[PDB]
Amino acid sequence: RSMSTFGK
Amino acid sequence: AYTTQSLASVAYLINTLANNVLQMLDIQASQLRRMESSINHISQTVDIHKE
Amino acid sequence: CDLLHAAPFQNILPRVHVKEGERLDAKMKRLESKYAPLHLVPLIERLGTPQQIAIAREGDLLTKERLCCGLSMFEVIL
Repeated sequence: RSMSTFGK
Repeated sequence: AYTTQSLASVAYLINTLANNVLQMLDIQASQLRRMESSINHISQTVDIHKE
Repeated sequence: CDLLHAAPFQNILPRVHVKEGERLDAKMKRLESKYAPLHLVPLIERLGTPQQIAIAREGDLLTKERLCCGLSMFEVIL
C-alpha cells in the first residue's frame, strides 16, 4: 500500500 | 379594411421578432451554463494539481 | 478526522453487532447495500461524464491517502 499522491 | 390589416400586420411583426429575441437570450443563458460547468472542471483540475 | 467523514462516501463501514443466527459476512454485505447509494465513485462512473469520472477518481485518491495511513516525519527529521 504505497501512496503515489505523496510521491511514493 | 386597410386599418384592420395594418393592425394585424404590426402585431405579427412584433410577435415574430419578440420570439426571436427570447430564443436568443435562452441560448445565451445555456452558453453561460455550459461555460460555468467547464470552468468548474478546470478549477477542480487545478485544485487536484496544487494538492 | 478528515478520513472519518470520508468513510461514508468511500464504502468504509465500522464493525456491526452480531446477534444469534447472524453472520457478519452475511450482515456486513447487507449493510454495504444500505449505504450503496452513498458510494461516490461508483455512482459517478454510472451517471457521470468521462471528465467528471476522471476528476472523481483523482479526488477520491487524494481523500483516502493521508500520511497517518502509513507515513511519518519525525524519524526523517532526526
